[PDB]
Amino acid sequence: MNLMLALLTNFTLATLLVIIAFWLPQLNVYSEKTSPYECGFDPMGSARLPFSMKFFLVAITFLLFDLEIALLLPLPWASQTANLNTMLTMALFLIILLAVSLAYEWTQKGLEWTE
Amino acid sequence: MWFEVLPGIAVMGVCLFIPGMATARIHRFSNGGKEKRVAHYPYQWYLMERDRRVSGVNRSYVSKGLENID
Amino acid sequence: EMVRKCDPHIGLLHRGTEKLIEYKTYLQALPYFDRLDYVSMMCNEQAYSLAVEKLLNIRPPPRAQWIRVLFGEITRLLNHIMAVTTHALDIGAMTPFFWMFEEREKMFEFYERVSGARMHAAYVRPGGVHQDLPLGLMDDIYEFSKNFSLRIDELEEMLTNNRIWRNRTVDIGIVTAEDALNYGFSGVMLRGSGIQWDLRKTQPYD
Amino acid sequence: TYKYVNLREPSMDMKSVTDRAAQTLLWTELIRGLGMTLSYLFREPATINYPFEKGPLSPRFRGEHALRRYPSGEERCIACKLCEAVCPAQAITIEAEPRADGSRRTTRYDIDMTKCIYCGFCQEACPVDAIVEGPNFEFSTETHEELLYNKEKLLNNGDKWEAEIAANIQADYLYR
Amino acid sequence: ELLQVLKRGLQQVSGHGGLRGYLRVLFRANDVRVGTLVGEDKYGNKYYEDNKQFFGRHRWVIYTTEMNGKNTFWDVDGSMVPPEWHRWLHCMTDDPPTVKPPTARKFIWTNHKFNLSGTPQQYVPYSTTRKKIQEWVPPSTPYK
Amino acid sequence: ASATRFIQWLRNWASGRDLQAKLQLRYQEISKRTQPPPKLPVGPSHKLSNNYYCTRDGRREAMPPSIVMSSQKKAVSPAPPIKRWELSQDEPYL
Amino acid sequence: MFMINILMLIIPILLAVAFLTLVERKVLGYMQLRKGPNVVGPYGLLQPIADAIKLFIKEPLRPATSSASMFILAPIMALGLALTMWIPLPMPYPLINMNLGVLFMLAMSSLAVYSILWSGWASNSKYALIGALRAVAQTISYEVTLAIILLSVLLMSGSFTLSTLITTQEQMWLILPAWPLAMMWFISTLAETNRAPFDLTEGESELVSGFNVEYAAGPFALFFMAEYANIIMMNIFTAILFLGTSHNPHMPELYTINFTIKSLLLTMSFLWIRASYPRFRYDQLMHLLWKNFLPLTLALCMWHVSLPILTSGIPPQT
Amino acid sequence: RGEYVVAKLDDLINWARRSSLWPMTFGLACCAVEMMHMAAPRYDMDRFGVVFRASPRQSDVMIVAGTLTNKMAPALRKVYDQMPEPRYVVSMGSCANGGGYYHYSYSVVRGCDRIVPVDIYVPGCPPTAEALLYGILQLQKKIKREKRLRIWYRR
Amino acid sequence: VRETFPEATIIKPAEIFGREDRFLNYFANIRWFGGVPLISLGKKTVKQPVYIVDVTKGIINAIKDPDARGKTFAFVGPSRYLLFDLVQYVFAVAHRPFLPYPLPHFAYRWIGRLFEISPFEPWTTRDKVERIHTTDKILPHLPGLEDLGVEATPLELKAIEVLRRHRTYRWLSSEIEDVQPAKTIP
Ligand SMILES: CCCCCCCCCCCCCCCCCC(=O)OC[C@H](COP(=O)(O)OCCN)OC(=O)CCCCCCCCCCCCCCCCC
Ligand SMILES: CCCCCCCCCCCCO[C@@H]1O[C@H](CO)[C@@H](O[C@H]2O[C@H](CO)[C@@H](O)[C@H](O)[C@H]2O)[C@H](O)[C@H]1O
Ligand code: SF4
Ligand code: SF4
Ligand code: SF4
Repeated sequence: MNLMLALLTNFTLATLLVIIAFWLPQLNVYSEKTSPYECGFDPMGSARLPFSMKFFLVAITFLLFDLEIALLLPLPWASQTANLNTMLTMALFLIILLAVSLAYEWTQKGLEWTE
Repeated sequence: MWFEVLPGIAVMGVCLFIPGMATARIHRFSNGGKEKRVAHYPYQWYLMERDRRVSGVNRSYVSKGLENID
Repeated sequence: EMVRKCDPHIGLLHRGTEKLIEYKTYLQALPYFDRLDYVSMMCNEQAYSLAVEKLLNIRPPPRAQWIRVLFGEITRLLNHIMAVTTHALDIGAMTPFFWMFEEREKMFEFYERVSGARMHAAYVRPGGVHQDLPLGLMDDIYEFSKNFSLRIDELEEMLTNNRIWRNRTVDIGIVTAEDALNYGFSGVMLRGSGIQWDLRKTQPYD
Repeated sequence: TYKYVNLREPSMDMKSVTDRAAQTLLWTELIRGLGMTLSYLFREPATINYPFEKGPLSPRFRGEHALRRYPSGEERCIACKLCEAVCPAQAITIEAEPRADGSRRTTRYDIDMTKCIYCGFCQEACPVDAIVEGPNFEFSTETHEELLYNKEKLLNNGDKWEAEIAANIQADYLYR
Repeated sequence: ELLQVLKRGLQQVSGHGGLRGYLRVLFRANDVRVGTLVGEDKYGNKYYEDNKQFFGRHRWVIYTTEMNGKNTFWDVDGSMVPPEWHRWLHCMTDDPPTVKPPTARKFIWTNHKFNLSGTPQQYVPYSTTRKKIQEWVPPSTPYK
Repeated sequence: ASATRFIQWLRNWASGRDLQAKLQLRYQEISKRTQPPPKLPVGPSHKLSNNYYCTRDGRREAMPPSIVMSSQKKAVSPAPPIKRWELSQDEPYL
Repeated sequence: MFMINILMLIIPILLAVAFLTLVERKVLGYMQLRKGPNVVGPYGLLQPIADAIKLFIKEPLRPATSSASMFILAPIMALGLALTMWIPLPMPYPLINMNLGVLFMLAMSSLAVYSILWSGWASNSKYALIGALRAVAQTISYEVTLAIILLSVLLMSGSFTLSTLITTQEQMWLILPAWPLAMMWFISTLAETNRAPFDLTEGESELVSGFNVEYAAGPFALFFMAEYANIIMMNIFTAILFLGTSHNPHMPELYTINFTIKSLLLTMSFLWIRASYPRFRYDQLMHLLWKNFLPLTLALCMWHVSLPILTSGIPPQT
Repeated sequence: RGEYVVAKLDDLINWARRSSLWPMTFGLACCAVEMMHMAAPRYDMDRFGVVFRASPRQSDVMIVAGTLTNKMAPALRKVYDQMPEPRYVVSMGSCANGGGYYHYSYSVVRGCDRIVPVDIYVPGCPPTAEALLYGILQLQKKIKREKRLRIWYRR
Repeated sequence: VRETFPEATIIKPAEIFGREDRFLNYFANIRWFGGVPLISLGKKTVKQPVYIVDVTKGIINAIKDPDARGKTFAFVGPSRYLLFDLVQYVFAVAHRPFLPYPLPHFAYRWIGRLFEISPFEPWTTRDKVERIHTTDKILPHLPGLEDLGVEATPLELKAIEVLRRHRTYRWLSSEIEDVQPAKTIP
């Protein structure tokens, strides 16, 4: 209950500050004020248009590498096993293979952003 | 002069001191003058729940000694 | 974030300077040149003064010429501080801007003491300069100069060998010597690519 | 003569290659840059305490305009219109006629301080030191109209600032 | 040397007439340096110097709390400095008006005035010339 | 100028320089703000004789352009080729 | 008695954050040969209050093209999650004692990214969109390295409990056996908190204001407050990790004094670093982490798995 | 007493607004250089609480520092309109004040008060950095005189 | 005013619509409460709203015209609408869902007093509720805008000018031709 109370308090206070911010100041709304910002001139096209991703390949790799940390996080507990010969081999095997994939993606130019 | 920056650092320091001091003192106050019990593992919780029953006042931090044996 | 086309739209500071000058005498047109490259005010004045002197077939006296070179190089310091520190500021290095504009502040004092204006002096005119140096001004310029090279070193300690600065600047905006010439570049935009050209050396004035 | 700013061949001996390896891994040149901003932290700053302290100026300073008098209190301005002719910005407007006595004096003398470029050509052109740019630079206003000075405002400026103005002319007139 | 530093700091409280005067300047001028009094003008402003401070901070004014019927304890501005001290304060000269007084003229303002913009006594522009064309005035009697 | 010894050593060590000898804030080394009056020289045309303006009139010596060809042998260049620059003995390599 | 404890946590955090803004302005000021705030209150002590009041009586703006719900949600989430990062911190006792307190912070830090992503997207503006996508790139750059660095350090601590890091460092700071990890960690927290030279999502000189260009008044303040609260929190996290303070159970306030000093000094270095360097280009940030930190972090993770086993110094599970 | 309370509350909000003035990072020509000098160490505008911020959404003051052309006029109005309120404008220098030395130009707006309302006019070409700092302090005292809540009370 | 200043020109406008009006903006801002309450569904009310610029030009032309002295003018728009159609048109131009529902005068007069508690500018008052539902008079004896050389501008040509900012992003760009004009009354 302590944790849920702490979470409820944190976000409640944040919500309260937003409510004050929106209801305490004097408002003066008109079209030109609320138009989108782009350094003084009207935007050319919508901001919902596609925005090219030049690191698309790294982003996909991040998925595969982010799952490795889930597989490596239990290692402090795995070090308590009596069967230390097996864990050390398998712990090192996993990391080496993670290093191998990085070396493969690096050498094949997967880390370089497209043009 | 650079030492005119210290008053802001001192005020920031006192603010950052309060959470650590408040939590320590509140824990003593709420647990009868002792550190709040840490129960990371089920065994420690089991002993706590036993102390809650053994206390006689439903408070795990009220501890009974040899005066409770006959 | 890859740039495919840069289309600079300028003229947002077009003030028809060249049409206004046609309604001014030659003296009245001089202050317009302070306000062109408004970081190199006296250098702009000198370019105009040389041109009018050439059409008049007169020659400024040697002391005026020496004052012009002196304040031309002082002006180059004002410009290069602004050019380098605002460039560094844009790249995220904000601190050198502050250290060096206190030097720029000291150089506006030289401007103000000879002309009474910190920036748009209108001091260099066809025929020489407007007024002579006030007594004790060259002593102060010497005091300023004796310490400036140390300020440049402090700038260099922040940028020159900074791997972050080098990453942001090395191999960026490469221009070949052939392209720089045909594109009408001049000054450091030529000498950066190895072209050995400087009008102070090749076509000297004053 | 010319010099090369960046045309170096780095040493390839083991010591030099290790010195660069330590620099890359230990960030030695980045730490050197921290030392320089640390050294500024402990310097006395250059800030002055405005408006209690003021930035230094010289007698030549070109500030707010004023119309001056002779010691007798007569206006120096004789409506010659040389300042109006030379004004690069056409900021001066003058009308004149014979005063009730025979004197040649202005009836209008305006300076549009929002046209003026504070160039000082008017005080250079004046043959009698009537129009000057004074030492005052703290006259910002809340309205535009307050910067369109007529002859009354400029004569008041001269009466207000003459004590300082005369001393500044005294310091500089031998350079003119 | 640290103790010497702290003694200079404590000497500033005494140099400002006790902790009240010390707090007065600290809150009015945001500075507590003690300088040599150079003089005072008729409006109450006080002028100080300290030639061991770097150029720019070696002179300063502590503005009067009241000038020309206006409460200036918190509200001060540079336009309150009269012309005679204006020259000294901006380092256009080395001599204060106490040592080198200005030349006295009958027409010079005896009472300096600060910036009056935004007040009932602000400047309002107008044309200083008279009407240029006189219009005919019809006769005041009928005759037609 | 008022920094204590320890702070002077600390900031000198941090920057690698001797900062005290080249302080960026100005003190008493700068000129007085009141100076003796000047007495400026006069130019060469300040003469009472042998000074007729027609003999020192730059504007009236300017002539209209010389017409080389109007639409009414060895090859040449606009000028001799530029002499090659030399490396500085001061410091050829920065 | 727990709600009082919660308030004795949130309220000091917000006040510490407010006066961190003053300290940053002063420290940058003096490192730039100027003074910084010294008029609003004595030594500029009231400057933070004036900024806070000013911002909350400023008109807030909802852009005409913005997605209203996510536009309002995003600043709330930023500040709410910023305060949630403090509840497991042992100073020396945590508000919430967690078995996996280290992992809880990784989860909450990852969730805080979406406050950048959704504020920038919800604005429906091009500079806000560019800033948001820089947040995607910057998260892809550092998190994989950041979690593996924690894993290497915890192989000496023995658990994900934050209070166990105190026990681990009773004889010595962990910065000695793991200074190579401490360096890469310290740089990672700069990128984690979007701090210079990795201040790329806001990237002022390139994107005007980046992800929060359309935010004004109170909503803007929340992002500012969240950003500075994470500066302090992640330097406290660094102090616990690598500069462990000895804990005397009968005088816990001595711990909080020494612990606070270390965290302040670490927080000053963030200001010191901001005053000293230019900004990375955001593709160069990715290559810094993936081509330099990651190869070395992977190697050191192997080393810190083996080293306790080969030296017979495996920490206790409890 | 309501009169006493609203009087004090004006002091509070007025003090906050004048003590935390954030000018838009906005400059047009020569006069922007003197504005940069006001941020520089000698004057250090930041010591007054005056902080430049690029976004109009996070700005309180527009300092029009330089010549306004006809081509730039819509852009200046756009970024002024996008400032949340309360907002103030400082006109800096002859060009912005009334056109200055390009007053008769075909491409120049004869004063930025044709486009935006102006609170303070700072004279000079350019005004010295100290003259601008005087103008900013004059704006602070103007804000200090605001009577928003007193006027609301008596409505 | 007529006795005190017999040469006064008195001008009697209908509701004035424009960017800063409390008329079209008033109806559009009811969306914050969900449905739109109208007395008797707004079927027993007729409005003849007039454009702000038309009123302004009428005032300016009255200053210069010497015939305007001692006269009384009625400034009305070119078309008359039922209140239901007018409010429906407002929501069509703003692309907001329109959910009208009857609310009796006593109940809706009770909502007005509720909002009157505001110490600031009330969102609505009982007086406003009555005025909105008052049918706009027809006064043929009085001169109108045409007697001052002004062509009354139709509502349909300027509503989008006022109501575009009340649209969501999805509908901001909709053009003036998307919404059918409301039914008028000959
Ligand atoms: C006996 C067996 C023992 C086994 C273990 C032995 C191993 C010991 C030696 C291992 C190496 C230790 C250092 C490892 C840290 C990572 C070093 C590194 O990667 O830095 C290089 C990186 C790349 O930059 P660059 O030079 O441009 O590229 C190189 C070629 N591509 O460049 C950078 O990262 C620069 C980062 C720029 C941003 C820096 C901003 C802050 C600078 C100040 C930080 C000070 C550090 C303080 C740390 C606080 C600690 C809590
Ligand atoms: C088990 C943990 C420790 C194992 C380390 C695992 C990571 C290994 C990293 C990959 C090593 C080989 O893969 C990589 O190939 C390229 C060739 O395109 C090499 O070289 C290339 O990249 C480097 C850096 O980008 C460039 O300076 C160089 O111009 C280019 O030739 C890299 O220097 C090498 O790192
Ligand atoms: S200073 Fe120059 S622009 Fe101003 S009035 Fe005099 S001559 Fe004209
Ligand atoms: S001020 Fe001087 S130059 Fe101008 S009209 Fe008068 S006398 Fe002539
Ligand atoms: S007022 Fe003067 S300095 Fe300023 S922009 Fe115009 S010409 Fe340049």
